[PDB]
Formats: sequence, structure tokens, C-alpha cells
Amino acid sequence: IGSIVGILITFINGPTEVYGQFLDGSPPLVWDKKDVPENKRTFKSKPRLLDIVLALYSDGCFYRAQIIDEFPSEYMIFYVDYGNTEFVPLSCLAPCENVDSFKPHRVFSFHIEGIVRSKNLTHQKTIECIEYLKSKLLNTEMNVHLVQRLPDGFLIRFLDDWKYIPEQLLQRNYAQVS
Amino acid sequence: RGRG
Repeated sequence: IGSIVGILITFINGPTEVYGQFLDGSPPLVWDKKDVPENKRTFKSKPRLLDIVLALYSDGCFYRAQIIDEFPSEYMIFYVDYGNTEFVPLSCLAPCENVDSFKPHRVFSFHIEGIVRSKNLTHQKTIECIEYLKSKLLNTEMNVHLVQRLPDGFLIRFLDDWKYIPEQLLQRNYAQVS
Repeated sequence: RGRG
């Protein structure tokens, strides 16, 4: 039915919130080191705040990122199609062409309905919950029920194949009910 | 393709 949409989870923002793309069949926006030879690897002007560039992630592949902060020795960057924040130096950055740069940003924020992060969650337990959700949901394609639109993003509810995830979060005291 |  029409309330069910397909999403790909790319990043775990918190115990009850993940970042992800809507599934529409279009291939991912990522570049091999083989498709970034060094003519395309150096800018005409040193990059700056809010510029949209290619950036090198831990997997050795380039992704679209926006510089959201600048310091003398590092940039702080946000991957616009994946939603994780990193710190990089200029050597990790490559100019991104306007045809690829103009494509809309694919990352959005989804909240699991009916649960929130536990108030008593310690720093360590928070890290551990993030790792559990990474083990289950990271880079996973699945249909979900788009319950609602929010100012932040979307409120989704899991279907029968993934409805155990909020149950486990409640069971493991990573989450409480809203 | 996507990250693993």
C-alpha cells in the first residue's frame, strides 16, 4: 500500500533515530580512487565553509560531503547522502563537479515511533546500543511504514520483519516508551 | 556498491 516506503539505513544517529535514503532504484553517489585521478584531485581555490566536495571515507571511496566547519589543521565535514560527520585534512578532499554536486542530498532522518532514548543511558551503554543497531540495520534495505512527517524528518514504524528492533531496545533498556 |  501507499503508506509503506522503501528506505536504506546509512548511519545510526542515536538510540531511536537513524539516517537513511529513500529507495528509488538510483545507483549510489560514490567514486573509486580509480575515478578520481589527480587532475580532478586538486582545486582552483582552497575549499571553505559550506563548499560541497568529494571526501574520502574509511572504505577508500569518495562521497559527497559539505564542509560544515573549518579550523587551521582540519575540516569538519558532513556526508550529504549518508549522514555521518568526520574530520579530514585537505588531502582527503577533491573537487566535485557541478553535475554531480547539483544532485539532491539523499540523506534524511527517521525516528522509530513510540520509543525514545532512556534517560538513564550512560555514555558506554549509548556506544553499545549504537553498535547493536549498526550490527542489525547499517546499510540494510527494508520497507517501513511512514507514520508521520516531522519538522526534523520522518516518523517511521517497522514492519513484521524488523518490529523486533524496538522491542530489543526496550528489553535492553536502551529505550523507554514515549 | 553501498557500504557494508
